[PDB]
Amino acid sequence: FDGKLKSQDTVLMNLYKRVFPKWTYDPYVPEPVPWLKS
Amino acid sequence: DEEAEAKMLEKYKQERLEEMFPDEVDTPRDVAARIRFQKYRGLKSFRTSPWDPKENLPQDYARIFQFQNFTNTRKSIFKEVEEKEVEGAEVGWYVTLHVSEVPVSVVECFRQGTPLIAFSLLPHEQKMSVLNMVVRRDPGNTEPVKAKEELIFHCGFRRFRASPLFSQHTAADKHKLQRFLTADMALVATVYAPITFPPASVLLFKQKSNGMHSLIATGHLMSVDPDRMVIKRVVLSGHPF
Amino acid sequence: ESLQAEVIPDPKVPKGTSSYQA
Amino acid sequence: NGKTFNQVEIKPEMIGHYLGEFSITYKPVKHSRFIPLK
Amino acid sequence: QLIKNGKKITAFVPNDGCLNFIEENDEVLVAGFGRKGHAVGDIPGVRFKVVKVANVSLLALYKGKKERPR
Amino acid sequence: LFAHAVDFVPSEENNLVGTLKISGYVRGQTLNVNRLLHIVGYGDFQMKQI
Repeated sequence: FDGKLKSQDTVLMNLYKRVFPKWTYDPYVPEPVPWLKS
Repeated sequence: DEEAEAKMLEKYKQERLEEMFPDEVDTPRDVAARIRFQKYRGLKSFRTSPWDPKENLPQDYARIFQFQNFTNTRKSIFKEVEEKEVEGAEVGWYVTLHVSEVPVSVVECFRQGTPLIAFSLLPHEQKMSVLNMVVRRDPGNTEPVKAKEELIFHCGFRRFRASPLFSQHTAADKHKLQRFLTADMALVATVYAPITFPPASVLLFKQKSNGMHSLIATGHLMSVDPDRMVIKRVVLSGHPF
Repeated sequence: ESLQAEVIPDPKVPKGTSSYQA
Repeated sequence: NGKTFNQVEIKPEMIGHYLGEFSITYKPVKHSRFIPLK
Repeated sequence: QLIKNGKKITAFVPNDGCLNFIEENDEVLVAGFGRKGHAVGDIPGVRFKVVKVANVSLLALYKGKKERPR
Repeated sequence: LFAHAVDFVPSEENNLVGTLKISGYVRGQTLNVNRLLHIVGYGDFQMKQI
């Protein structure tokens, strides 16, 4: 390291991944019931 | 019944876990770290470290279309629809459309009273690409939504079901992934979806169990590109004894 | 007239020796 | 040898020798110039 | 692009968060930045600030008091 | 366009699919056969005769 570290410290490691969305495309949407209070 | 409630409480606990510790992941006990984290890398900086967009594209990206320049394509199409008058039916004409191959189920919807509309697409709006769209949570709803569950999208005269992918809205080159849609700031949902030219309104609906649609997020379509990249971060831990 | 193509149309070691001394 | 157990078969030619020298405790060691262009 | 004279001006938005409420082809009400024609003491070239978008105010939009039509 | 009067002709009744005739006023721009037609609940199609 660049300097002295305290005994209570905890180092952490940095990793990176390039992620992608899925293909869950569906052109059909079911008809709603009329909206009301929850 | 109860297994959906247990999965929903697991969603709530994941919200508590991912918010205090941002992206911290424990070391796998049995699986070797070089195998589980094989397709991973580390960067010195988070804002200026370069990344190749063409690197490691899966088989799904071979099924969608690409634009050499989306800005020039949008300007070219919008110019020829305002200037050139194509020889067809003019505005105000009472015309009738003979459409080729539709199911009969379209007809019984009209006989029930549901309104039926249609609109002619622009060129290159039937093809598949990756949509980027900005959303903001409705204050009236409080149920959290996860990253990759099914949601109903109303995006520019079109309704479809797909699972989004939430990333932070930042002016940087690469955007950190957001697991849950936080209800204070704008996020970007990336969807494999047909091409829709901006500007177009975006509405998001969560299908309730009793057929109800609850409005979740609202916004507009940001851009149409797959070159936008989402980065998931992992924190490991070690003790300096 | 455009078509409905939303998808791309194109498809020598002894027996008792350990690995250390090997 | 400190790491693993070496299985040695005692031939009659190893009478005066010890047992430690048939399990070696160390491994052997095994160990592009500038030309100016301008 | 201003309506009554057709001139182009470059206007400032209060932060990057307030840009979420503006889309192209929107009607915005624009005021001056504050020094009667001279620019910002920080950023040159911009002389005007945006007050309202789609006939609702940016202060009420950013503070969650109102929602804008599109 | 908005559908004012809708009537159907089936190509095959067992196939449940046929030509649909929808009549309404053109609203936005010049409507042409060379682009697809999208019905909001049923996806993209092609017109053949106007």
